Amino acid sequence: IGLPSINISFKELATTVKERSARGIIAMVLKDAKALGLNEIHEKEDIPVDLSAENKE
Amino acid sequence: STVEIDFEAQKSYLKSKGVDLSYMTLQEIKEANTGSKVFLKAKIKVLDAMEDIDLSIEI
Amino acid sequence: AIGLPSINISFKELATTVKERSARGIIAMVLKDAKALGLNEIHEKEDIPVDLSAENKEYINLALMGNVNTPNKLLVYVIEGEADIQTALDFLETKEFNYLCMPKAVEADKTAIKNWIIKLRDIDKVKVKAVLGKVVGNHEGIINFTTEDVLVGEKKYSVDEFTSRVAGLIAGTPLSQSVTYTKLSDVVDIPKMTKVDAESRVNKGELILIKEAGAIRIARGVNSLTELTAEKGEMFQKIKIVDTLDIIHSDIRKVIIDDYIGKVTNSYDNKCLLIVAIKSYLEELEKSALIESDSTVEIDFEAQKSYLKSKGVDLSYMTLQEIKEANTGSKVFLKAKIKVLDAMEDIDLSIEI
Amino acid sequence: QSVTYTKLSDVVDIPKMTKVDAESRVNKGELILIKEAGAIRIARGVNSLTELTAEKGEM
Amino acid sequence: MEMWLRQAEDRFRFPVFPSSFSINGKAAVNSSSILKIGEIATFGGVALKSISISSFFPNKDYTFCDYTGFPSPYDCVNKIEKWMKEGFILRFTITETNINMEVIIEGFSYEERDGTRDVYFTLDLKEYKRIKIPKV
Amino acid sequence: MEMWLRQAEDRFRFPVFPSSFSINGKAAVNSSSILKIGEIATFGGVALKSISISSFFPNKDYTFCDYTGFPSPYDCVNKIEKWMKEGFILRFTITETNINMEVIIEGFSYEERDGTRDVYFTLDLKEYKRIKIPKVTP
Amino acid sequence: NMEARNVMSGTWGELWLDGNKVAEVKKFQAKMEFTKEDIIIAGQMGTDTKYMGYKGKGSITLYHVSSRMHKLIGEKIKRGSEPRFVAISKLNDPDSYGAERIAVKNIAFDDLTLADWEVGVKGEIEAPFTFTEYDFLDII
Amino acid sequence: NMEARNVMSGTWGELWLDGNKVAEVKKFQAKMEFTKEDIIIAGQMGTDTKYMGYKGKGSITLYHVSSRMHKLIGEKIKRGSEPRFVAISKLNDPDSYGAERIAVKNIAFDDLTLADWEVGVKGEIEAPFTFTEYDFLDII
Amino acid sequence: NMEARNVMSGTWGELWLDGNKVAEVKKFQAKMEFTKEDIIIAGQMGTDTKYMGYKGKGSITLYHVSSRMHKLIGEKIKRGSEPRFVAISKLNDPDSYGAERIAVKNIAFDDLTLADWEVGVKGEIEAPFTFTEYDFLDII
Repeated sequence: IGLPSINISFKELATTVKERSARGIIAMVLKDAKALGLNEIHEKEDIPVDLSAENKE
Repeated sequence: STVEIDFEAQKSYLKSKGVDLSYMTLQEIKEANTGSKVFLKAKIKVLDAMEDIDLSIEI
Repeated sequence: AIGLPSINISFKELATTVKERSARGIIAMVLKDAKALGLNEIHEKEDIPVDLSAENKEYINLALMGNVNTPNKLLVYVIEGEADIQTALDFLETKEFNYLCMPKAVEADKTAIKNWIIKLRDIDKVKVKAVLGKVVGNHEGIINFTTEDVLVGEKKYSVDEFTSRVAGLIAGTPLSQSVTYTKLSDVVDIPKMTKVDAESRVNKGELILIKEAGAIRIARGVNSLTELTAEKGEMFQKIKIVDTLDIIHSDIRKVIIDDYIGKVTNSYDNKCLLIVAIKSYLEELEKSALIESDSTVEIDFEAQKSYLKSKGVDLSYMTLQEIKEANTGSKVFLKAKIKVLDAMEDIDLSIEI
Repeated sequence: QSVTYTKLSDVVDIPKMTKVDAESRVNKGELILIKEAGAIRIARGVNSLTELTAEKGEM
Repeated sequence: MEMWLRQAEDRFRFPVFPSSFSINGKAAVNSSSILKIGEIATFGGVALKSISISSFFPNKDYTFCDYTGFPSPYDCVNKIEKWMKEGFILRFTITETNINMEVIIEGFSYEERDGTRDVYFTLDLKEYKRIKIPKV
Repeated sequence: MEMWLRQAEDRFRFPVFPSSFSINGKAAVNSSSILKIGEIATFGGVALKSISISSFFPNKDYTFCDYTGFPSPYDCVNKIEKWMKEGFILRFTITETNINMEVIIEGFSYEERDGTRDVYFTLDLKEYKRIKIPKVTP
Repeated sequence: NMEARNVMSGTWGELWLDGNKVAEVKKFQAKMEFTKEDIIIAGQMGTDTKYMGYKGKGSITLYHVSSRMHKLIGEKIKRGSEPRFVAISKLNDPDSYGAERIAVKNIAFDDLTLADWEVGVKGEIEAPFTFTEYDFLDII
Repeated sequence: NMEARNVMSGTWGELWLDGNKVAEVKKFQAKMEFTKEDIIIAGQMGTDTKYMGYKGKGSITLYHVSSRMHKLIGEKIKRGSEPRFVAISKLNDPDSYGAERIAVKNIAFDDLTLADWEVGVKGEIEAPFTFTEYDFLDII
Repeated sequence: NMEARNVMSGTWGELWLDGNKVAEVKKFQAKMEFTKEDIIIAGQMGTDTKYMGYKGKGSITLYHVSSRMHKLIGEKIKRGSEPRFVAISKLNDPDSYGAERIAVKNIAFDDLTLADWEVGVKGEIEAPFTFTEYDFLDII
């Protein structure tokens, strides 16, 4: 707990991602040297950095 | 907010006093004599004032 | 003592311009003298301290002149020649102002001021600016004025001496305008420079005086920033945009501190009250030509979700209304959208036959 | 209400202090005076408790 | 839209925009009567446009005012009355329309009629054309 | 505000302030024409202002009266009628405004129309101007 | 201090019309109305009034047991004369403080009912009027 | 917070008229009305207002136990003067937070009732008025 | 598909007036009215319309527990200033889909009630107004 924080930030406009769905689960089987086992991907930005570029695409 | 008889503390006290707690109904334990002691418990909630604010502005 | 009835007459100068009422227009000047040795607040010409050197008097008079409005106030910090600039800077950190100028400054003094401005603006989140002569700052908080000789009346002023006039000029113009093509009636002539020279200087992020359309005026209102990233676009190179952003920041901070910090419990209803107040201020700015017509203020949903996740609350069971209205413990998250207007400075004509 | 950010009109000056030092002092459990928003005001309304147990908590 | 009256660099902007405005234009037509055919007509020239404005000068900062910083009601009255007295040639413009022309003031009437100290006025303007004298 | 009519040191103040007041001003614009161009106009000087006032003279002390001590209705009528008859030059002023000028009376009408014995009136005033007299050169 | 018994009951009223007692009276009204003019002054927010004049209005209601109104009016209206009447009303509740007797003078009636009957309904007469002045004989 | 006990009951009202307590009062009203002027600007869709002036209105209702109003007015209206009155109203409910005392000044009445009775009906008086100014003595 | 439970009950409303919660509120109205002009064309039978402008109207009703409106207005109307207010109304029925929160801005009240009481009747206050703009904070 520090001093009271009152920060106003200015940033550029960001793109709007598409809305989510309450139904529909997809399972993909991939083959890569590292990052083995099950993985959970809720948002598009979050992909393991270890994976290959083709798997990411 | 709630106020209520403390069952667990009364049960522990009765056990400490050495009474036979087996074959006793929950109502029997709740209303059992406990000398000059009273066990109670409660629950409340309190708020805090504004002290930190974040305002992100897109230009 | 009660005396005979009388008529009392006093004489004053007629100034057409009217002093600006906003918090902007407060100029801070640092001048080294061996006599005064203190701080003074100058609201008009008649309250300039006596026994101050005529040279510093001429600098103060240059600063007191404005473009369309006169500066709201002046802060003059008198420093001994042996005394360090760091003491003046440390004293000035507490006070509030818009622009800082130093008519007499060595390269070491200039770099100290530049570093101080960078540190205050980026780390401590204090919005201040400086006008300096021949300083490559590469920052939105530094205004780089590079014109060697300015001849007014019968005397010649150096590049550093005219920064007081420049600061008064910037602090005297309204935010609906821009300083570009503002003409100075006082200046008589300036050293000759070719058009390609002026263009190259402007591309480097310098504020210069040029002769155009039968008058002497400034070329363009740009600051020192030259290298642009994704975070800082081309809009941060303009003086007017940065000034508007700083005004918005200061006003919203004043409202929040005056009316809500420590006086109001942190519940959803009070958050709605605060949102209404901020939207009211933004609409006040919309009625003036400062920003665009449609603006929005809202609760930041993602920030609240992240805070609740960090605290460890189970977000899967609750619904969106419960996420919005959940208790946060003395913290508020908001977001807003604005668009800032710019002055017109170019004309594109498409002529048909 | 809380005493956070309440300004003292009678106080005219205090010794110079930096932001980092003030933050560390507040983290150590002190109530201090500070210069902010063109006045002198209480930085924060915390007491001297610094060691938190499982049942005590930050509140 | 905004309304301006300007005399060289001296400019005045009306604080409350009126409820309506209308421009009047006419042309002259000369008629003759010829035996056993009837009436005939020919074009004779166009007349000067006229425009009339009704509004009030507020005594306080209202929500519906165009801007902030306007002078007192009687300051506005004095300025416009001086312009009418000397017969200055002024420029009258309404933004976002085709109305931008040189005019001269024909009439000015003002009144107070309630407890607010606002001044209601009516201003009559007429288009101005300069005559060209040829030389050789 | 207050309304005053003064002749030299003889001052009169109206007991009841009217419901409204208005100043009328005009400028003379000469009209001509030019062949194949149409109508043209020139400036021909400013005209004298005018104002008209409507109120009543109370026959008793009212709560809305400006002050106490005013004369009877027909005393006020007689005073104003005498001033209009002799063609005096007067000074007319409304306080807290810009109306302060010399006038001459053009019309005065009064009437009674109810059971209160109050006298309602209408007064028409016209602005007065003086021309400077030439001086022989030294 | 006020008691419930001091409220005057209308069953104890009485009416005299042109000097003859009217035993079939049902109700009696008489009221004076004042006319006002609004006063508005430039520069002041408040609005005031002054009195201009007054007028009198009222009405009577009777059980229909005879042709009293026709005999009272007769041909006076038809012949072009202008008939006027005097009415005296008394209200004397035994439980009240005292009696209240008023004389209403210079009465001009508004209409005349010749016939108004319906099967299964008992008959009544209504007679509005206007007047100019009044006198008080007993004050409670 | 609000309790149902805090709502003021009108039985706890009191009225003074011209300095004398009126024990037979039934209801009392007093209200200020504001005059507005519509503002319409060419090129703008919305409509705004500005205040022009104000006026005061109200009324009193009493049980008929005496001739209070006739004594109060008397011959003042007939002779041609301009009578004005001052009224004071109080509302002091024991279960509410406090009292409320207001002085209503410069009162002019609208009419005067001489007789209004009917067989089998208890009598009442209604008296509307207008006023110009007011003062608050006790606030809540 | 609609359920009976989804209809909002008015007992769950809340009002803020100038930043203060009003616990004695009884009802709240706010409506925007559009002005139309009829378009008629020679040779065609049908009649059409175009919009001209809009105006805002509303009202509030309160239980009489204190003198809130007088303190809110004060002498601002009498002194000739032009006071304006902001109101926020919330409607949150637990059985509905969600909440509905609106901010009503630039409010000008129409009158002020000083006293309105009657023996045997509980007190209430009614306050109509006009406004110019609004914002939506929560949409259901």
